[PDB]
Amino acid sequence: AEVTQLSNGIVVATEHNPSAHTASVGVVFGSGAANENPYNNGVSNLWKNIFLSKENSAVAAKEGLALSSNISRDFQSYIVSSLPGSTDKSLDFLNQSFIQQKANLLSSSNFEATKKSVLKQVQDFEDNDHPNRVLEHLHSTAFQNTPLSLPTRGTLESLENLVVADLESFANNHFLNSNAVVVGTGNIKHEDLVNSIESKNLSLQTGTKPVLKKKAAFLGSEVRLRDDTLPKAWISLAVEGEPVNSPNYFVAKLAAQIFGSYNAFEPASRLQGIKLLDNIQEYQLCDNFNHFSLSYKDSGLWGFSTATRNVTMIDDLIHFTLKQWNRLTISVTDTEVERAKSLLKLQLGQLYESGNPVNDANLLGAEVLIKGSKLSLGEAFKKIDAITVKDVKAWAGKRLWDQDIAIAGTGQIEGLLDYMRIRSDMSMMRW
Amino acid sequence: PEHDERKRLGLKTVIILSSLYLLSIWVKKFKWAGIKTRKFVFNPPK
Repeated sequence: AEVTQLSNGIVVATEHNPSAHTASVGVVFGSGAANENPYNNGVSNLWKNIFLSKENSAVAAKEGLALSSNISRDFQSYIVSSLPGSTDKSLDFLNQSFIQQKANLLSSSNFEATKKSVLKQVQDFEDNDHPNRVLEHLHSTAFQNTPLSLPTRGTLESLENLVVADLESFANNHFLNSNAVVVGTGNIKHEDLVNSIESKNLSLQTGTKPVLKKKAAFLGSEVRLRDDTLPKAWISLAVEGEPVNSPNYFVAKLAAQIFGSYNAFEPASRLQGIKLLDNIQEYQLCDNFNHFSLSYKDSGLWGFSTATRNVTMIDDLIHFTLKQWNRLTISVTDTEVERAKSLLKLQLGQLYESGNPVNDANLLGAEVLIKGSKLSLGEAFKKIDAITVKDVKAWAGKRLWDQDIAIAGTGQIEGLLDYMRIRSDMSMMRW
Repeated sequence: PEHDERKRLGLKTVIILSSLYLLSIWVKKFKWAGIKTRKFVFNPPK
């Protein structure tokens, strides 16, 4: 329940939990796919893949350490998990790979075998993971010609034309000290870790700052990846959401909980206290849907994603869903808000407190990099419970009502009507 | 006998209709902007 963080030469952030059997240690850099270019796009993902290379991974396996990495938009992270006792040997492997082997991982035999793996990896994604593929393209069109548009896994064309020098160039511009935070989760104490860190000196590229860019911006638009050979239609639609560290950060997430997620095959899901379900179940407008409030450093996306085999009624799916969202500005009820608060706490809890320290590190790391600290789970609940119907209405009237949208879809989307028809539904006629 | 009055009414009728005409052109172009500037790309399937 304690979020301890101190700075000496490097910023150290930890969160202890004695009941945890293992401990995870790692470095989280304040730069991700949002820092790349259209041409070196996929370099971060490539780094992650060599860090988990058979060679580097075997060295950690002998020592009894497990490797894990995650490439996001605003950040990047390299994590090593171990037993509570080997909390020192994780730091040896961390330093040995980011300073000593910052040239042994980049061999012309390791790099090629890895490049061939991320190529089959990113290709498999585009060929089969339609829901995530669609969600990735949603960011692509919504934030076109802006940092948030670049996909995390990179594109096949920028990937196959990438070389060892590109990795180095990126590493020497972002893997800096002022653009880093060392994180530790599990059971180890803050004072326990900071000592092993403040022990080993050496700055290594100190005072150096990463390159700057241009601010991210939402552009109402769409990308339609029609493919009549797929057995379904997958669509994602959203408005400009909230950036992390926004006053309405929670109002937005609550609003998404009101409509929540659905799965037509799960008996219990068909019974949720969601008004939209009365409309969509009559003719079974979809197999599933899920709302989200994605937040990043400069912006975010608020909307929903859905999958359906009812290809001749896609317009009803979109129409009923948008009519429900209209409600947030004009008629959302106290009980809908209250139901959302309870369910938001339950999901926010299950995230911030899972039985896995690697998840804790990513959540902690990502937060401290943006606001310099982490809001305690109990602090969130105070903010969540304080939200009134009046708040949700003021938010919706600014973010949802008669606002541009961004759309992306693949599969049998002939039935997804034109942009203007969808856009017109972002409001209602009144006297 | 309706000559003077007929032309007076015509003046009002023609002004309103002219405006409505010019105005509808503008509204139509706006409603069609997404379609007119729409762009396609073909990547032949493997």
